[PDB]
Amino acid sequence: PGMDSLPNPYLQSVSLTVCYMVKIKANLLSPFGKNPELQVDFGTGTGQGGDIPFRFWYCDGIVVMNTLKDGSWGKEQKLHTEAFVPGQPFELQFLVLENEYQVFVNNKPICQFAHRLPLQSVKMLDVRGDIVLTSVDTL
Amino acid sequence: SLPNPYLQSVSLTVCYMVKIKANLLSPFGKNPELQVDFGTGTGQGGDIPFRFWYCDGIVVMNTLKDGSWGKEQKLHTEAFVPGQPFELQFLVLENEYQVFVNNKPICQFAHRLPLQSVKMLDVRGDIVLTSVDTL
Repeated sequence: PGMDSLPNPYLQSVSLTVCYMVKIKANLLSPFGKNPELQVDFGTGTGQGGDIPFRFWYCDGIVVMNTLKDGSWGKEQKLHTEAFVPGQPFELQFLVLENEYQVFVNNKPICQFAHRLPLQSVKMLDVRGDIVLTSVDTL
Repeated sequence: SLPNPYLQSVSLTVCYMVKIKANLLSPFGKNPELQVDFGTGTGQGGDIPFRFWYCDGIVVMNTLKDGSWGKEQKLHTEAFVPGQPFELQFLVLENEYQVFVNNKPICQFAHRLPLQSVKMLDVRGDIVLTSVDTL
């Protein structure tokens, strides 16, 4: 049952472009007494409370995306998806384009998020949750 | 530097990136060329779903099917400064290839043959090829 995995939470300094890809490979856990969550932050890395141009949060059939700007969270973009099957390893992709983030799970489009803060201000990628994280790749 | 021509077996998806880094040469008696093939890898003369070609301020993109090239898509660009390192990106999406040079969008190429049929990446030209990466 043993397998190699990355620290959780996982941090990585980044510089995004208009043609930039993050590929996460992970598996949801079965936490004691709660549903597993998954959270990916494209943050400014300016410390606690610093801006988060794009947070991707998933739990129990629900995706919530949002932006933290000047200590304030904005209007949520919220959808239902069946893409994250518990116990099944998944591949989660973020594509950074000039106009939006595009999100894919297992090679299928899930949702898109129009930029609310400049992609150029993202400095820190942050992956965490009730997951076993096996790889995080960026190009 | 890397072999030139450069070959790499590939398997594309609807969210797939090729990043090429290279220095454009200044050959004595010609303008340096650059060529990238997204091909089926079915032997010489096999179909080529997408060829990207650059020389002398001109890009030409086309598809080789059943031994014949289709209607080109041709355009001008100043992005390849001769003598300078460049970075060339192909983004494979469900509907098209997207081309970027030095983090700037250049042109797009709607799929004519299925992206799933591409098996071999070929990169060549009057370049010093320093790296080729895919995700």
